[PDB]
Amino acid sequence: GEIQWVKPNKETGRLNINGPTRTKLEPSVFHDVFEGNKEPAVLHSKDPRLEVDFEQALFSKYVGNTLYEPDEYIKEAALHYANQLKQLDIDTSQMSMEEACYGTENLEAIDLHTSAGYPYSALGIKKRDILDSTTRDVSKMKFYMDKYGLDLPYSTYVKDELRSIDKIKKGKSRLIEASSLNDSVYLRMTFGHLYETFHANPGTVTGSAVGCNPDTFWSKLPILLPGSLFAFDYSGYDASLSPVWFRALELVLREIGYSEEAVSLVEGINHTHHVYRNKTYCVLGGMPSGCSGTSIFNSMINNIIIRALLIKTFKGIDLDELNMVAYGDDVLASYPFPIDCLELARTGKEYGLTMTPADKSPCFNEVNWDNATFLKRGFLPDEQFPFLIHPTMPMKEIHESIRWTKDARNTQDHVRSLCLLAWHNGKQEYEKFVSAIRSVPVGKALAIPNYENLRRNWLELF
RNA sequence: CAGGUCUCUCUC
RNA sequence: GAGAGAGACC
Ligand SMILES: [Zn+2]
Repeated sequence: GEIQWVKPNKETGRLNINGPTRTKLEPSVFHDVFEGNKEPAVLHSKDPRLEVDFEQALFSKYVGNTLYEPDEYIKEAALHYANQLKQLDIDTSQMSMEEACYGTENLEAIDLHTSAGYPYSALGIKKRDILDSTTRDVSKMKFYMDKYGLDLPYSTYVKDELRSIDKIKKGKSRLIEASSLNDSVYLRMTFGHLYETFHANPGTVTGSAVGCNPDTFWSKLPILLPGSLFAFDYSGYDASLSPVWFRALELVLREIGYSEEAVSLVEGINHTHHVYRNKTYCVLGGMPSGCSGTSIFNSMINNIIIRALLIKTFKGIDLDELNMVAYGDDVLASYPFPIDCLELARTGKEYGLTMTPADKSPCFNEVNWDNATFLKRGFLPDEQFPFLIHPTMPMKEIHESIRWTKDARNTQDHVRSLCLLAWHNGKQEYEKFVSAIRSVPVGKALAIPNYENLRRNWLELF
């Protein structure tokens, strides 16, 4: 992805868009009970903690574009995936606006505590002023659909979150590109059924993990991905996507029966306009971080990518022997013979993709179930029932989260969440965590899940 | 101060 | 089943 141009808002007649500049995050009552290296991300250009120009680092992610049109490997890759999707019988028909706004069994309603985006978030209009969960009123939506229309600018803010320190000195905070409610609604109308199917079907048919439940999904992965594992990390996946991958996506959506009107919407996320503060810019390539279908579209593109890489990198690759699961840029995959990702990464490079060894390994080693991660969690066979697989969030990550809070009113829920994550690491580790929590006054005030009960509840999920 | 998923907590 | 919160992940 590449920034094409940057004009003042005056020249473009776009409204200014300013986000918060002070972090909501404060050290929690556990900040000095647990070790951690992470601090709230740099939000503002005159942060004492900085060591580079802020805005420079912000948009460094857009590393450029290599390919703009699918070659033969990508075309063949697109087709193999779309064929695999055909057995899902995705409803290519347009979802109703009442449904697209207020949700279904398999697609959550549009979030209403959240910004309506351009231009409403500059005209003091909330989504609570356009939508009513209780009415399912869609009439006022229709109206604004027509006033402001489609293909509105995204609204660029900086993400409020913990970051490792190098990323704080080096200023590489992340960006939130807020879609307009208009585009969200229309995108949900166009692909809502696709969202539904994907959510209802995490696994190796969609090749997506969106909608999985890691407590239970983790036991199926060694069966869904038989054979030899491979894995790797991207840098700036979303931003690094060149327009070819959206061309590629278009092929898949077409092959599974989408009308050319529908397919025509992909160009609208490949080529986007963004307002950040007092300026307007253009991005060609790159997945807009906050458009409808980000996770699903990134997951599909990843499925196109992994196939293209294999058959352009190796001889006699049988794509049918490929199993993979993706959640955005995160991938786990298997093949009947080992795959050397050093070679995939070299091919990746030609495609504008920067692929590094899995989990910040210095070099591409072998990936096995004993060191694989997916969604940050490991794989750990239960000691009693070796076929039940524990997802293992690393305690290190769990301690990074507990040392901060955005509202200490909600400490209870926060610590309870972390325990649901921590117990999988085993009894010993968990009781170490709990008693560290208890080691502090409000820690003795919290209701903490019993390890035995967590386990018992887990076993009963099966 | 985006898009989502999952899980939990609270209430009718 | 519906409203209200939170947390993690992508
Ligand atoms: Zn443009």
